[PDB]
Amino acid sequence: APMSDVGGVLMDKDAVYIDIERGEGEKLMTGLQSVEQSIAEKFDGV
Amino acid sequence: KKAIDSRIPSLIRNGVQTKQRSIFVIVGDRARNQLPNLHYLMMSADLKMNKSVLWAYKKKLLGFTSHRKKRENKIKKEIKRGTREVNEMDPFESFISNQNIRYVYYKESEKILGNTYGMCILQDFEALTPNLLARTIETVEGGGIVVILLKSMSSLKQLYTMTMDVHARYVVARFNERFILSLGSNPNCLVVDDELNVLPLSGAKNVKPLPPDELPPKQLELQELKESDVQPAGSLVSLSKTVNQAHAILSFIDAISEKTVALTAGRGRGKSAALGISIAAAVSHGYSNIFVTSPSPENLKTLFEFIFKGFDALGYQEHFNKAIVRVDIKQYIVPQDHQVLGQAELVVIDEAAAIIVKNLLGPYLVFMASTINGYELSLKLIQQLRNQQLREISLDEPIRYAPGDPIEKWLNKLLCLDVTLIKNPRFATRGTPHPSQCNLFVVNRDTLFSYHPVSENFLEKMMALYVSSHYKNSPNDLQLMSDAPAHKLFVLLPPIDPKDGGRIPDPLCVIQIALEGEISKESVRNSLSRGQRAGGDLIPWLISQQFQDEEFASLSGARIVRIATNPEYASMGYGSRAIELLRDYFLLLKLSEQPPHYLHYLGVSYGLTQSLHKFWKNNSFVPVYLRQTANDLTGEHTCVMLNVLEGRESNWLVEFAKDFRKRFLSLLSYDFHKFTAVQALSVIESSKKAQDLSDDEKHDNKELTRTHLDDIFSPFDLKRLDSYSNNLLDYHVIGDMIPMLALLYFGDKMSSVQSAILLAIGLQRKNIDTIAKELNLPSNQTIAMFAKIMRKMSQYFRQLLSQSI
RNA sequence: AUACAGUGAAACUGCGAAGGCUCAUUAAAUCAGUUAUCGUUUAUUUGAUAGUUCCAUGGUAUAACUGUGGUAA
RNA sequence: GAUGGUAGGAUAGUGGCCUACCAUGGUUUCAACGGGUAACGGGGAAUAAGGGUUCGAUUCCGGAGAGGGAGCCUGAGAAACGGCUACCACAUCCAAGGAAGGCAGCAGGCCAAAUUACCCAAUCCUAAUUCAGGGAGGUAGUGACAAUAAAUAACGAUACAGGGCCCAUUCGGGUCUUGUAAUUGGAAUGAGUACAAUGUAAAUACCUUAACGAGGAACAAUUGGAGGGCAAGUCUGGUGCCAG
Repeated sequence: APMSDVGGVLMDKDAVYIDIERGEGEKLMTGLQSVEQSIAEKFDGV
Repeated sequence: KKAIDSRIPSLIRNGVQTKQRSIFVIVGDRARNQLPNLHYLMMSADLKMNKSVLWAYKKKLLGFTSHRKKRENKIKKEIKRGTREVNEMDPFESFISNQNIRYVYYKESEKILGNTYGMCILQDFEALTPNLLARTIETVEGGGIVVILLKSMSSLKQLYTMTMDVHARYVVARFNERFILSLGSNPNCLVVDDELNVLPLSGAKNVKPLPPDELPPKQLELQELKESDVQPAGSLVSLSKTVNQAHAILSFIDAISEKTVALTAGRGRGKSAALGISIAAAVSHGYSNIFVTSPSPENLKTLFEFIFKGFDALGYQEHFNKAIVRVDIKQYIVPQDHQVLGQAELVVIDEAAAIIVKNLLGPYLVFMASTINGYELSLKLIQQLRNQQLREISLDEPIRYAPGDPIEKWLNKLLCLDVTLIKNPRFATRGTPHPSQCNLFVVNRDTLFSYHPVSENFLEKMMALYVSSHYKNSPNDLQLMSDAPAHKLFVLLPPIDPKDGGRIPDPLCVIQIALEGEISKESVRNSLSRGQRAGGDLIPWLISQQFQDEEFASLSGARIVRIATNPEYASMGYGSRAIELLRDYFLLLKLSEQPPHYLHYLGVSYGLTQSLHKFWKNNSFVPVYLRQTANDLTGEHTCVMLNVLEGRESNWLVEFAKDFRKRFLSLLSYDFHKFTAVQALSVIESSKKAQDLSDDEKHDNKELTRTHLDDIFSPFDLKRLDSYSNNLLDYHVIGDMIPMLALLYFGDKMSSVQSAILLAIGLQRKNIDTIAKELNLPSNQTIAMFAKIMRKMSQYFRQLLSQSI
């Protein structure tokens, strides 16, 4: 059954509508998600 | 209900649009219940898709049981309790109770080498061997998702190492850290919470690609051109893959159908279905080919070839371990071992498997030689192909389950399957100055395995060195050379003082099979209830059973390898070994100099290897004592395993010399049962054992000569009469076979022998007849060498008679 | 209520289910009554019904239970 | 083993019930032995009903069976609806290593595929019991075969007309308070809507029953038959205006 939510996965046009170390994961999803953009090299001056 | 992210569905969309695999790494506890959603997204991105799913785990499932009658009666008694209604299933229960899941342990990953899956669920992260990684991400196909679940210790390592360079704090493992950094580098991989949020540390930006295959259309065009008989039927049955594989099958068919002899050897990677092309060409060869064919695979390892043979036969016209017997209905084929079918090679066609080079030269002589060269040595086999046989050997490397994949690129980069044989030196004559210098530096393996770009390029050079034409090692051996406690390395590459650059002249991996350090590491690892890191000590601790070797620490060579240029490369390896003996005797940067002047308290230094001739010559330039071997035929090459161990320490010379003496005493008797190898190499081994005894002993293990009454009891008086009959008459077997055992024993005991007389003593020790051993070795003057052997026997009999009697 | 003391998942226990469909056609041999069993079995019901003793309390071995595990189960 | 005798075996014991030995018996025209069914029928097998005279209450058709024969086990009672072993076929899971039960079953259907809900309150049965229960058993619901008794109106007043009805082939004859979408009046209650209480383990239903409930009493029964009549209408025929 597309256009409906078989389980929880309701399919819109392009978006998907689903539903439902602790503080470490919550902080890495709150602030430190794309904070590791300029953290790749760590002075790797190759 | 909540919209998830603009990137995680779009990644699956463009992954199935470009037919590329993709990697999800999920953290958190409630992570099993989001594989329903990712499998639904993977199917609805493109219905025309494989449905099966792997659940590789190591010891125990997460929250379920994988037995549907068991969980069915469990949910039946849950109904009978009444905490849950009848027609109710949460999506994880529905996912495991409706989908097609194949369950494997992490140990038996070799059981699923052939089949194909749409999804792979790696359950545990902390133990992930790279051979298992290479076996699962290869079988995941182009619309595929490989998901990896995590643990709180890995979350601590993630929060640590996601800042710049820090690690986790207690054998420490860096392969999983190199894994985390590679997934941070990958564009087709990202890390997701248990709540379907995003950690953008691994491939942050991802756009939805635009809505829409020329090599596939060229494949269809050339396939239809070949279509417009039974040759086209075989071509369409084979070409389930790239036009490279189709062109290879067509060219092998053209060069091996009616031309009866060519030597065609198709070389390819782990993909592309080389065995599939062989088994799909088998039916065409049975049609337009001889009545007998000869396969040379491993025994009971011909799954894809036999499956494609039966599949193509059923396509065209058909109907102690396993069954590999020959069948026909309107043909013969046998998957045999090494060439015991020399007189049974009436088959005009033989197809061999990938690399035993001398056994390959023995088997491939008088028929059409098809050969499958899997990459998974090759240069030397191509040289032996060009050194003899209209060789039309050609094949290509386009993938089968993809056209090209960043997941395959990251897997090859992390598991280090990529190689490069470029020079990149200062000079070869200036590397000969390094061969005069014998200068070596340590590896600093933590900073080496920390994935940085130039460090990874030099580490790929080091891996190409450490597995360059080696003795068939593997990715689990790379993980042992990375993440073991008893390990070190040495890169004696450059002598020059130029700018940033260099090479790898010789890698050499040590293994501290110790007493103190190994006892410390083993008492540590007994809390983790595992551990096996003492091979060279434990072989002699049962064979020779010495408390001295129980108390002395030891370094053991895991591997050591140099370039494949010339004999100067063996000179470079000898200089590296001599520099290592000098090194034993006399974040972080990815080298060491002061630690190259540092070591441990080690007594013995040994290398364990197979009994090879050049390895024996290297062991003699090494001159490390040729200690106790084992003549059990290790079925890879059939080579006997010898562990030559020097003692380079304060006071161990009497122990090592007595061990060499016991090995020498055992070898002359053990050359009768299961050591019938050579004459010159046997003399070299006896000379190496006596050289070890002479170098180690001063006058301690100095044996007395053959005593009078004991020598009278060892022979007979009439046996010595027959010896005199050989001295003044013929040396026939009525007096030269009953006494020859004691003759060869006393000759190898203790007053000199020639080269022909030494081969005669070794020939009587090997107990072969006259026309075999001397005619194989010298191949000249058979009866004259037999008379010289009789004269040496007469001189020995005259010496023993004039000594005792 | 410092050797037991009420609720009580899961285990031993006492008992429960204490009598239900289809298929091939046996003429006092299937059946019903009756005579007898000092010719015989019998839980339960009922009435009855036990006489040998030289120079202050008897033994480890298993649960449930803990702990280490295997197996897809 | 036919008939009996003697002894043993096995039995819960009697017993040619089985075996050794021995004798050649035994039933029958005073019906042996054998032949079949309205033996889905009969025999009392039993209740009978205040008029049904072989319809009209029930026990039992014969023995088996728990996939198929075989062997074993348990118990006061068994060759167990609930056990095991081996053989042969069905048959599901499986990671292909192995673990099983029986569902090769019972319900249904060939323009009525829904029974499978509530109780031991009654009668019995088991029960340690002044307690527990019994898909024994009872209660209720969907699932019409127009078979069954009632309703869809009753009673007045006023007005205004002169015609209504019957017979007969014909002419005609015979007779008499009869009509009308005319007005109008207050009484009646029943279907329905509903208080309850009773009933019952409980609930339904029957029984009893306050409140409301009629004018198109629209709170709106059918089915079939006989005959007309009409247009600036349409069609056909042809000796105007007609015939069909």
